Amino acid sequence: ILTMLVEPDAGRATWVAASAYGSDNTTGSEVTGALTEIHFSTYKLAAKSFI
Amino acid sequence: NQSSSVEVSSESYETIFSQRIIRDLQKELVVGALFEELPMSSK
Amino acid sequence: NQSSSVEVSSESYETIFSQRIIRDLQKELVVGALFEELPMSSK
Repeated sequence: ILTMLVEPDAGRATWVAASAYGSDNTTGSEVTGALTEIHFSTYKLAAKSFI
Repeated sequence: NQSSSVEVSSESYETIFSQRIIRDLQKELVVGALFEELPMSSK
Repeated sequence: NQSSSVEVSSESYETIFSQRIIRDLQKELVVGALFEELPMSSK
């Protein structure tokens, strides 16, 4: 088997109001993301003959 | 495998864990940078 | 880990696999090679 990594989707920030500038909302929100993986395999094909 | 006389403990000892990272097709952005910029220095 | 903002795909990428094989204690052999050998060249 072979495994590779797949990058997640896109994020989005937040528009803050000028009112909330003093508080901790000025930072905005948290953008998160978890990776993923895929796998590959093989099958067997064969043939024979006699002389 | 689990076919011949000797085996392997688990599938993780049958895999190559590559660090290659790939990404699908992303939506293009057109409105981000089509209008000219107006610099500012105050409210 | 599943604690920060970004996470890994699975525990396969949080793990190190070692090619080291270790064995427990095995019973000692005594009678196998304590008698003299009588070679033969017939039935």
